Amino acid sequence: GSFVEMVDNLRGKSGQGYYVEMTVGSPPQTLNILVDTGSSNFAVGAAPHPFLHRYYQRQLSSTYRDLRKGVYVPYGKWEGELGTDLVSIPHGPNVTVRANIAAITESDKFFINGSNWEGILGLAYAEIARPDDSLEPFFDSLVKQTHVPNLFSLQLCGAGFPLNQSEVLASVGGSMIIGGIDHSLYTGSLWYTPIRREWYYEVIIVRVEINGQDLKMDCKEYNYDKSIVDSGTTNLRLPKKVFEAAVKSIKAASSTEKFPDGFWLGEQLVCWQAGTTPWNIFPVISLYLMGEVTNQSFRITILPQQYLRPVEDSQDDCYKFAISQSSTGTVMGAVIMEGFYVVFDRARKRIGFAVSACHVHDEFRTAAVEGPFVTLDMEDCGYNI
Ligand SMILES: COc1nc(N2C[C@H]3C(=O)N(C)C(=N)N[C@@]3(c3ccc(F)cc3F)C2)nc(C)c1F
Repeated sequence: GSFVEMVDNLRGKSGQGYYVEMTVGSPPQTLNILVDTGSSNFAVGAAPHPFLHRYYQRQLSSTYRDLRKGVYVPYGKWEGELGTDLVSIPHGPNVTVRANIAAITESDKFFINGSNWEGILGLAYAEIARPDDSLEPFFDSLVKQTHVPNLFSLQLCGAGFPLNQSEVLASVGGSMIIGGIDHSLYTGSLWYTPIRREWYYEVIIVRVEINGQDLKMDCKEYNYDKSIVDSGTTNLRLPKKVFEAAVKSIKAASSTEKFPDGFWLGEQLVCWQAGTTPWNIFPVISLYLMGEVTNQSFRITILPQQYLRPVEDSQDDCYKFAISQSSTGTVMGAVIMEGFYVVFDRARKRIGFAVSACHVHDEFRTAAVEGPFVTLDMEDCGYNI
């Protein structure tokens, strides 16, 4: 329904991540925590680091419990010490839970200078928790210990322009609704895709279009080796072969302007005179997802206002191409999530999408969530082995 206490509780941006305020320990220690649907550990800075202005001080918490076990995570990388403590979300459900916490003591290229977050809240399933699936993730603890419904929803709000150091701290970056769906955060209908398996938030893509033109690849290629929804990734990441076909089609649709190789590789910015970004030359991208009804799919459509990420250069409007290659499957990252209100319905093993009330668009085109479409043999789109 309406969850006013949680609306507008996020800050950040697609390139540095979106974070929520949390408290750990007794008395409570306030920390900003990155919302990550791509991992399943709650891990916080617990020792001085040049990029941290605060960290979890276990010796100052009367409710700290030492699990006497280390955790080593090479992905960047971080190392820590496992323990439990009382955790709350001030702009969240009015509950306090006893949760696992990985106290980060050593790290390399993990913390981002100026991101304003000091830890990560892994919201995915126990299967991918470190060191193993016996370390209960935060959300599992929250549901087990309280009457909070087994569901959360995310509205990540891209500003559509660069935010400087002060503006990003003062700006609302979106909402994380814990235990519900807030109807003010979306327009139109919510469409649901099944969660294929509970590890990452794995989904099945059944068709891809660029300006309505079918990419026409065997649908197994779109999900090779998996397709996931990940708020902790900036870009829309596509499998190598899919990325090559998609970039060729996006280049062909936008061919009235020639961009350098570095732009298409997501490395180099492109700039236009203030207000003149030629949105209309870039195509919309539609991803069709498996529906909840047999032989039915629906589509989510994004604009270049989602896949062109605003960056500072001057008075020019500058962007980086936020679609990149992957060797680990499709990743529907923040730049795709910015177009939609996304419902992680764990209780019903499904993910919902609706057009976000905060998506960036122009007067001629909008993001969309539409259906149904008749789609056959959708289970064949899923990859095995
Ligand atoms: C919290 O614990 C664990 N965390 C991770 N992560 C893997 C990282 C990554 O590559 N992506 C795409 C991701 N989505 N998240 C991460 C992440 C996100 C934003 C960021 F600025 C830094 C990050 F490191 C964090 N992986 C395991 C197994 C963890 F146990």
